[PDB]
Amino acid sequence: SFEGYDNS
Amino acid sequence: HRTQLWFHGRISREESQRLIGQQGLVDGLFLVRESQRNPQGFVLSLCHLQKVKHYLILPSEEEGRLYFSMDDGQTRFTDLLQLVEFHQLNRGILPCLLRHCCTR
Ligand code: NA
Repeated sequence: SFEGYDNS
Repeated sequence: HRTQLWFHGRISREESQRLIGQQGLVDGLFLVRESQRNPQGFVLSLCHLQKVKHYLILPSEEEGRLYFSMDDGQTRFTDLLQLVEFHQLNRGILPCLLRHCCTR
């Protein structure tokens, strides 16, 4: 969902 | 949240991964830290299936009032503590619960 993170 | 044991302040992604690895890569091990890339936000680092997942925590405003969220406003928290406490019992978008505090 957000570039470079694992959210969803 | 300065007085919380799971809050590690301004440390890097590499360093949080190292600490978690050093602590056995145990499932449910977690920490929160400041985000450099998103200045007044945070990152929750969570260990699951021997990987380290990183979740962005963004500040936002409703009617002027400040809340935090990891899912673009779907689930809203007053502060980091409430976010962490909620996720010790409820997965929400996480693949598992926050089960063990990574030592700071
Ligand atoms: Na959330």
